[PDB]
Amino acid sequence: MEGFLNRKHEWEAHNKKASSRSWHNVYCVINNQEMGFYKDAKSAASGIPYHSEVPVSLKEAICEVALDYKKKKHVFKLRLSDGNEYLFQAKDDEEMNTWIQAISSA
Repeated sequence: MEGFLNRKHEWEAHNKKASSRSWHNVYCVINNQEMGFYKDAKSAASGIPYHSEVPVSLKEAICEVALDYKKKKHVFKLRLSDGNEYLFQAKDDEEMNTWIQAISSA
């Protein structure tokens, strides 16, 4: 269960709603109550640190759907039980549903 996803940090740096609000295209790799953020399938395979926190916890993750987030259509609000809050944009409903279903299995 790996693939590319658009990631927007709602809260990621203590302050009210983070210091940045960028829409970063990252490669998400699902793991047992964890998720890895890499550059691509090759970066995830070799284990290259694409960011600071690469192996994030997906333990007791809460997920909500955002079918109309301004200019973004198939988006979902994913909040980890680690304080971290992110918005994930998929390419289609089938992908979004598969992502949420996989995350819900953690």
